[PDB]
Amino acid sequence: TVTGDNTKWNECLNPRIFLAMTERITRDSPIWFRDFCSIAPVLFSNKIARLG
Amino acid sequence: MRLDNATWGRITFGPVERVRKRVLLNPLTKEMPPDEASNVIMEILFPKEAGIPRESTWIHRELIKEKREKLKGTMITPIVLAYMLERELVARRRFLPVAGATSAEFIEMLHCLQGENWRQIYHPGGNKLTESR
Amino acid sequence: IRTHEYSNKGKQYISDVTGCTMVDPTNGPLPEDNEPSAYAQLDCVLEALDR
Amino acid sequence: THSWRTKRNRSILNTDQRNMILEEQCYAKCCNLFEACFNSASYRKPVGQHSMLEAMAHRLRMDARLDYESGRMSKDDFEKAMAHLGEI
Amino acid sequence: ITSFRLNDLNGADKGGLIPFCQDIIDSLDRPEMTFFSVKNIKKKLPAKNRK
Amino acid sequence: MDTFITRNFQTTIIQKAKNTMAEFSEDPELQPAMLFNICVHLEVCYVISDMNFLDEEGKAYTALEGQGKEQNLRPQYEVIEGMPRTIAWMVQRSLAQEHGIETPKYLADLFDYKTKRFIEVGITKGLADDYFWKKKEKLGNSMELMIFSYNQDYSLSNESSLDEEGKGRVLSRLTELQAELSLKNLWQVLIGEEDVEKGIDFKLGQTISRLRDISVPAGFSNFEGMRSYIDNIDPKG
RNA sequence: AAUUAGCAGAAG
RNA sequence: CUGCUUCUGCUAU
RNA sequence: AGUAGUAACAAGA
Ligand SMILES: [Mg+2]
Ligand SMILES: [Mg+2]
Repeated sequence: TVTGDNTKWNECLNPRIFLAMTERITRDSPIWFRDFCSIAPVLFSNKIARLG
Repeated sequence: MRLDNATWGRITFGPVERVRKRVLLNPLTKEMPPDEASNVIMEILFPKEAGIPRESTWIHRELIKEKREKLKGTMITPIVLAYMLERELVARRRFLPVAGATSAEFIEMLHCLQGENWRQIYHPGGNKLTESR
Repeated sequence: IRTHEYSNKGKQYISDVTGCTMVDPTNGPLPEDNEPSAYAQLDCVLEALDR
Repeated sequence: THSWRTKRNRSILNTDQRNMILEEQCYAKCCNLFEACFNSASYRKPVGQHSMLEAMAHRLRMDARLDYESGRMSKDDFEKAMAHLGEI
Repeated sequence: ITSFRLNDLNGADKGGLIPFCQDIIDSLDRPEMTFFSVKNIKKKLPAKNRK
Repeated sequence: MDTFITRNFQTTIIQKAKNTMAEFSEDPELQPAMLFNICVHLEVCYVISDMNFLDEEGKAYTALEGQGKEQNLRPQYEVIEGMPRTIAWMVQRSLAQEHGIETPKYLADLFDYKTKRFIEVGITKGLADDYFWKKKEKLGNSMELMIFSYNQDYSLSNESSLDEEGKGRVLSRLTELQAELSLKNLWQVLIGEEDVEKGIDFKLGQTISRLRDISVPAGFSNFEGMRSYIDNIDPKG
């Protein structure tokens, strides 16, 4: 049994993987729902951090 | 009243194997699902703006007319009456560690009932049902 | 800085909508050491979702 | 009496919050009159794609009409009510 | 919502979430946005301190 | 069709009909015949309650047009159709609870204070009797009926209330709209079954599509290619 | 065998 | 200038 | 000075 933890979870995941996950999960829904579910990882791949 | 008219037994010291199960926390009389119970409460307290007559109006018009009789000339804020009615009607089921007594008369005193290494016998008050027996 | 540090081997470009310096680590090269890596392969993700 | 309320009077230092109090008070006044007209607004979320002034106007018009025919409202009070609602 | 009403995006009065998100992505293709901002008056007052 | 609607009816009736269509999650410019049907239905329901008032005793008198409003307080009827679903349900439940009677399971189109009955108005296009006896199977006994048609027929319940001058005005308006629908060759536009199965419309704009095209992984050009790659290939092994 | 929000605490 | 989610608890300000 | 701790308070968000 491995008691584990992942380093840099928010710093190494990618919204371009989440876009592909919502494209492969919603592989039978109508086209409007696939556009709706693909908008959010698109906005998360163009995020601009404000520096406090 | 269910605790004042209740006798206690004896505490035993030994292992207790608790199983986590979804139990009802508090005893009721008419356990209704919360959307049906909300429609019933709207038909009791706010009958003008109540909406579409559903099937819940039909199988509970006795309770509706009786509670509208008993709450006729009262001056309490109606949202307090809505939440006392939903405390009277709506169930509340949670995942608790139970061991040997899962009825809502025994879950309301579960902290004093048993522990991981002791068990207190309890004989609650009020009345019970033949299905549990 | 630490987010762009684990992704700087991917395709860096400039967005023509805003003007920002976008960085694309996905489908990039494989890691070479035990450093944190953001280059997630797409075919492995789609095969894991196939399983 | 031990269910008292402690108003957290959020007032910043050297910040005269006149107008940001007045706009919040205007929203609160509109919602208080709407809850006066419709009593179940705090128990069930009111649905409807129309204006709040139209909903309140129809509810008060029907309320005056039912209060008139059941004797609870005099004819002069009913005339005052409909003469007010015609100017809204 | 009160700022989208100025830019002729009235899709929040349709009740649902889907016309509001349609209004969101129809705001990104606007040439100029108009909204309600908050500014202030920095009034000077006499006091008794270091400054 | 639509210019006939805008140039023959009035503004408030058209707006109430448009809102009534939008309440059922539909559009006007997919079914204009439904817009015409709802406009004529609401025009008839307002024609029944045109100038009928009650006096201080509670008896129905018909006043004269172009008079002072202050001697005419209580209208004889309540027009329930033409208001939104929450307003119409509030009106019907208020009138049902106030007069001590049962609230019907459906939204009636009128209320008669003098008879204290919920009235349902239908404007059919053929035999009014079959429309009547199909209405009488879903409603049955809770509502009075007023069925009219374009061929000068009328089917009413066991209690008849409208006089023959008002019924003549109703049937005359129906025949006038019949003549002006067949004159401009719009009746075949009305009759034809324009079935259309519809769903949610979510169209992406111009900038969000560009933001989606630059947000695809390496080895891809735009989003249609990435979507087809995900939907089509087999990534096993 | 089955059964509408606001705030706080913990975890991630 | 005190984010998101889950669970539990209290209340209906 | 000091509390503290990767940056602030030690009066004017
Ligand atoms: Mg761990
Ligand atoms: Mg109707």
